[PDB]
Amino acid sequence: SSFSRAPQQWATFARIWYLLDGKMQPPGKLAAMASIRLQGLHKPVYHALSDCGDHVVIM
Amino acid sequence: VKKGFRAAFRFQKELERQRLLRCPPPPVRRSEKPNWDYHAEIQAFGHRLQENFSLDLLKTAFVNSCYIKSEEAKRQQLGIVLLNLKSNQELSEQGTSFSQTCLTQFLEDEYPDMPTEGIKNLVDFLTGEEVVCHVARNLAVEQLTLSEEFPVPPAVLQQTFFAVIGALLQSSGPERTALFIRDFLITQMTGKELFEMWKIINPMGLLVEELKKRNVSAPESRLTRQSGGTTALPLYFVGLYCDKKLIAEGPGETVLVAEEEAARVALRKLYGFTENRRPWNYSKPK
Amino acid sequence: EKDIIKMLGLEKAHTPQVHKNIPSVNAKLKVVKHLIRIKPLKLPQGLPAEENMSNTCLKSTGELVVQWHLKPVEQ
Amino acid sequence: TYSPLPDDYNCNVELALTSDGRTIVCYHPSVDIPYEHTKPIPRPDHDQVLKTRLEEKVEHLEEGPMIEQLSKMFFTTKHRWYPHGRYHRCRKNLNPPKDR
Amino acid sequence: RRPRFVSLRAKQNMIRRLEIEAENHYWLSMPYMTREQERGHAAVRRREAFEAIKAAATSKFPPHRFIADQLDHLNVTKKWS
Amino acid sequence: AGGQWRLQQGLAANPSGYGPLTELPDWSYADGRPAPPMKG
Amino acid sequence: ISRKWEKKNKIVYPPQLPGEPRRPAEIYHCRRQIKYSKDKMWYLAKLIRGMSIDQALAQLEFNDKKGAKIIKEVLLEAQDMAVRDHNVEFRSNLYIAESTSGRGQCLKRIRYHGRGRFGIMEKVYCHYFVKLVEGPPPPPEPPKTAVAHAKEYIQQLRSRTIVHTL
Amino acid sequence: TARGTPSRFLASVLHNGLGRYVQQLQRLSFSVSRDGASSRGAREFVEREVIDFARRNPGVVIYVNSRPCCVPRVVAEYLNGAVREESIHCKSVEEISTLVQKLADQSGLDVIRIRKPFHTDNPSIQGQWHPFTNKPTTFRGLRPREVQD
Amino acid sequence: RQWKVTSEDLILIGNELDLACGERIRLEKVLLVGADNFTLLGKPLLGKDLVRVEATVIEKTESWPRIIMRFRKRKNFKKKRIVTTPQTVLRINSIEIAPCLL
Amino acid sequence: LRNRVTDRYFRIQEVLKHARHFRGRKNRCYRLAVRTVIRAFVKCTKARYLKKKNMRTLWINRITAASQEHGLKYPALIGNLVKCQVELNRKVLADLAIYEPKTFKSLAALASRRRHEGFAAALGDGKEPEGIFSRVVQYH
Ligand SMILES: [Mg+2]
Repeated sequence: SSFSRAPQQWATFARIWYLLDGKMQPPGKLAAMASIRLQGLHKPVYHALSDCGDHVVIM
Repeated sequence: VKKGFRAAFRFQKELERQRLLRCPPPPVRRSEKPNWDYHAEIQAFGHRLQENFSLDLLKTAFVNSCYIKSEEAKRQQLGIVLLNLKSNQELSEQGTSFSQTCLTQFLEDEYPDMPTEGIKNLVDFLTGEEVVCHVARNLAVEQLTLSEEFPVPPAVLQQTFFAVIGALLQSSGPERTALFIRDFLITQMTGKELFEMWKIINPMGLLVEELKKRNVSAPESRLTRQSGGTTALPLYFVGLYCDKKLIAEGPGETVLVAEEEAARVALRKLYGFTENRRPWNYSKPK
Repeated sequence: EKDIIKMLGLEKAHTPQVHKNIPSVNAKLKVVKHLIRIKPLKLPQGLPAEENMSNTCLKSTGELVVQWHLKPVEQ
Repeated sequence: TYSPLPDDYNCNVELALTSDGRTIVCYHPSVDIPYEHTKPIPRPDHDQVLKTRLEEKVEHLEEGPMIEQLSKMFFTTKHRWYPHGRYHRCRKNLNPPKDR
Repeated sequence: RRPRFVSLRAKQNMIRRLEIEAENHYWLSMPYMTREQERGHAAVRRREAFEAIKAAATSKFPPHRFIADQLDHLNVTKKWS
Repeated sequence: AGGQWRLQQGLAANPSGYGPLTELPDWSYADGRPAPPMKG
Repeated sequence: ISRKWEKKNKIVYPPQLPGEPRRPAEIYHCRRQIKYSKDKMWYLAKLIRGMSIDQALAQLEFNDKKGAKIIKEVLLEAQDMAVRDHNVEFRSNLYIAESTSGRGQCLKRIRYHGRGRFGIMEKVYCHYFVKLVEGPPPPPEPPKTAVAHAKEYIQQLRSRTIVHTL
Repeated sequence: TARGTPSRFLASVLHNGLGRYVQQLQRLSFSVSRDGASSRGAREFVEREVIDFARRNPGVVIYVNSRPCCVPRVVAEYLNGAVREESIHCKSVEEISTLVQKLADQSGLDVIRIRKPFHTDNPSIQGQWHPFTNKPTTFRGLRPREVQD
Repeated sequence: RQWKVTSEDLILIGNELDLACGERIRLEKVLLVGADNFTLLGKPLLGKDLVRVEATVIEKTESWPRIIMRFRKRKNFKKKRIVTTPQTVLRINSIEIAPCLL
Repeated sequence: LRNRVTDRYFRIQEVLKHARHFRGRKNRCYRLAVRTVIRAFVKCTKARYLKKKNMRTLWINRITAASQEHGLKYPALIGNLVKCQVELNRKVLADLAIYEPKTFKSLAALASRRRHEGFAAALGDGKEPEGIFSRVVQYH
């Protein structure tokens, strides 16, 4: 992507805030999709030893 | 007291190793160590690099002015015949001048869009004190160098290295020497970015001047991506738009840094120094 | 049942072995039929010849081809 | 009009097959962000006699309050902010290998 | 004992095994030759194979002892002049 | 993955069994001389 | 036995060049076979570690432990030894560089118990080692601040790479 | 082990083999004994093998020093400066001939665990993945549930 | 093994190729070749007249010692073995393709 | 003749050197270190099987992550790339999902396009011809 070494690393391991609307939504389905974002399972660069989790906001 | 000698002998060698760890001896030149032949090690030097060096030219490449002055001082103390050795000053200038004129030619053909100053810095990088000395110490250049102080100063090591090329210049000619520079100095910028070797200040101020020569309107900086702006870990993707056309996009922790990185992204594309550029062709010339 | 597997040369699993369709051989197969897979041998090009010994190949369908060229069909 | 995937976010995938059918060709040019989908950067952020000299605002904080501030500004727990003993501080490699 | 229950794939695995064995019963119902035709059709090869076993079994003997091997041990003290 | 499908296509369930992926020589000289056959 | 600490005052360094900086003075001193526990001596040795020469004496002068007087006597003669033999200008320009206690050669006696039982008690001895360095005591390390914590945490997230891949 | 030993990433010296191949072996020193069964195999290597071996590797300077010793040794020095010393005490000529050949191929780097069986300085050509790679852009770049003007 | 390689990179092979160091070879099996804008797929392999991958042998050396130990409690069962498998290092020199799609 | 062991120091230094990085008395006492170095080596031998198991499971999760970004599931991607005669292992696909996002999207489209062809064939009764990407190259 022709980025410099530091910004390229920073962008890949960045934290992204996600929003969920809990109105008329089962808690488990809300929890299932929030769990993967918290663990970082939605990223191809996911690894347990790397703190690649994201922020989940549920209203 | 247990009778035996093998265990006691083996224990003595182990103690010496520990003593060496506690008190490491000062480094000494490879010549002073046993199993050294000045005439033999310099002949294998050509065969190792697969070149037809000339012994008379190659021997004068490792001789330094500091060594000559120090050697004369030793004989004066002992009252000791005259030495006709020639320094590498004449050869180093020939090697240095040819190397820059050959490196400039290679880069000006691979990257025709790069300005003269940009190519000038890259030649100043490959011929730099760090790159040249790193290559020299892995080609047995420091071992064969006749210096006054050990370890050889990096300034002295750089000057001796171009003397070896200078000797190769007369020995095999410029066509064969051009392969020597390509296979040892060009290979020193494989996984390195453009600005990692050509360090600049204010890339945005340099990006504007490049678009003025090409009659391109000034880019506009706008936020394309954003995450965690209010927190301590923000991410911004600032995009440069020339006439409402995206030319580059760069990330950063803050908007000013992300703006700066976007300019560096644009400059690489203008000079053709992107990461996706085709690798240098090391195949034999046709 | 362990002995009969050794008799038939079926020690290693997932390794094809050819036997004759005769009552004596089938008698041993009727005892360990729950441990083996029985498939008839197919010969689209016929029995292998002396010039085809180095070019034979058994496919999973039971067909023993005598010309294993490793090349896509031009058709 | 048919498209296996929406060609809006990453690139334009164009699947194709060769005449002999022995090679699958994929042409995927990169898509650029439109000018209308961006936001302008927020560049902006008297009778004075005495110059506003640089005044230090380094407030003293104990072990307790300092960690709670750190654990909230980084959304972490208190445990990672405590120091470690000499045994763990000496096992760490100060010259680790580097790749790329 | 703790009860154990059969899941969906457990039945599918058992049915898959049953399909293979039902096909094995088919191929064993069509002998190429009968009992009378088969008899004695391999007596020559079977007899010859066992005679090879006897040959290897009755050929067991100590290996030949050479005089070159004994004299080669004098080389352990070989040195330069 | 895909073992049952390959059997219906006349191929091996394991792609390493037989075919151009496995049977063909893995390398050859730059000049063009064929490589010696692999041990497998 | 080992007596290497006394020989550390006999090493003579080569003369310094005019451009070379001033070399601080090092004084090694010790007292052997002190009738005191090496464990209890450590607390007195731990206390004065890093203190100035005069500050250490003040803390030991009003301490109730027996070894406090012994340590002070060692510091007094080491301060005298520094000026007299180690060429130290100001006797107050010293600080405790190294100060620890070592186990000494201990005797064994029999301690009587009831029911004809007995135990083996040891008359414990210990050593004291002290090193003095000319110059003011080094400033203590300031406690780590939140700015340093933030700088460390961010640097941790900048050094992480994609593992188990290309 | 792995935990108890150091490790390094796969690499070469000055990118050997990129433009031209340079043999990393630089020097071989043999210490054999005229008398002694320990060097019987080593002396036979010097009589017939070292002369032919030196032809194949012209860039390697070979020293054969004959001195009294109980354990013959061979010292190998490489261009990067690493020195590897091995003992040929009581070995056949076949073992010594194959052992010297292995020392010729090595690059001199330490024989420890290698973390990756591959190494590339340009692992990405289409752009390394970032979380915004597969996210569509919205009109005016508005945030979720954000009202403008 | 399938290697996602590009130009001027290194690969480590866990067996001997019986090739002298410095010899240049060609890798016949290529399953996928990609560029910045276009991508070609083999079914399952590309033709040899379409993609040419060439590598160079740069080092032949043995592996670091591997510990192979087995233990069984209360049986006096214990044995340790050390193995050093041979290894080979190849450097990909160039990857060029030919316009033979049509 | 009376024989006594003179090199017993070296017989224990070859076991204590493998315990230098441990914690507690079991890094310098031979009686304790010998029972710990054995388990350290036993685990080292058995860990070679779990490393291969963990690497593949890591690849499966990483592939599944990139499949959802393109609206695909792991069974749909791996299962349908085989039917296109594209034999790519998990290691390459996971590396493609990280460093070659545009190439992985093309493979996602190919799996998605081939997935739809099978649905069309399941609706028909064989009269309709096979899909363009459903043709199988035969090797003889
Ligand atoms: Mg009594």
